[PDB]
Amino acid sequence: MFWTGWGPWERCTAQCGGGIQARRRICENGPDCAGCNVEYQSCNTNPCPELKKTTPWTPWTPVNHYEQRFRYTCKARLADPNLLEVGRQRIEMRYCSSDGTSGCSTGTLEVLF
Amino acid sequence: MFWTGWGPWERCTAQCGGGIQARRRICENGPDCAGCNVEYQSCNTNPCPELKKTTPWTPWTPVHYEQRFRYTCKARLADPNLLEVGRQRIEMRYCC
Ligand SMILES: *[C@H]1O[C@H](CO)[C@@H](O)[C@H](O)[C@@H]1O
Ligand SMILES: *[C@H]1O[C@H](CO)[C@@H](O)[C@H](O)[C@@H]1O
Ligand SMILES: *[C@H]1O[C@H](CO)[C@@H](O)[C@H](O)[C@@H]1O
Ligand SMILES: *[C@H]1O[C@H](CO)[C@@H](O)[C@H](O)[C@@H]1O
Repeated sequence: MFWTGWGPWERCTAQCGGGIQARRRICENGPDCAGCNVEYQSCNTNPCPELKKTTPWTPWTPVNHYEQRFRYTCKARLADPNLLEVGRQRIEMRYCSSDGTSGCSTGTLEVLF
Repeated sequence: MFWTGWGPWERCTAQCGGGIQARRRICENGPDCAGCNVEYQSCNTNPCPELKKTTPWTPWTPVHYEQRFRYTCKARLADPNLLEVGRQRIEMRYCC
């Protein structure tokens, strides 16, 4: 009995960050050729890339006459961009009172009599 | 020439999302035992959790009321250190 030659190296178990490959062979005319019908090796050992997605822009808002909006980037070290996602926009407001500044840009006034 | 019993499965290559582990055994009294000295199986196929980090708040801006905004960044990862929020970007133009 005798081993056949190796076939191709087949699919790596990972896209990045290290996985394994296998190749196979057949023991002809017997169940028990010396050694193993399958051989393994390392593949795609490169570290996974930093993938990025930007948030949507916030709405335009006045500066004082200029307007501005904001965004951020979300970054992750991932094999697959579908595994990275931007969540919902969250809005916080605060009441500035009828004078338009107390609790916002100004604190409570103190008057010494 | 005879194999020893299989050794225990080695540490999984991943904590989540599917990794691999190996078990081994030794052919005593010669090299040419029939069969294999290593086997692999899958391990930790539990999906990676969705890790979430909030962005900083934008500055307060007027709407009586002021408002600010944030988002969340989400990734399927084993390790929160691999998720990061980038720098705040401001776009500006004349107006309103
Ligand atoms: C197949 O495996 C090796 C050859 O690559 C030897 O142990 C022997 O030839 C066996 O049939
Ligand atoms: C398969 O492995 C190598 C070729 O890649 C050689 O030792 C031989 O061809 C074997 O069957
Ligand atoms: C070890 O592998 C198998 C038993 O697990 C047989 O091919 C033989 O006993 C060998 O020594
Ligand atoms: C390891 O594999 C199985 C048990 O897991 C048996 O064939 C034998 O115990 C071998 O050493």
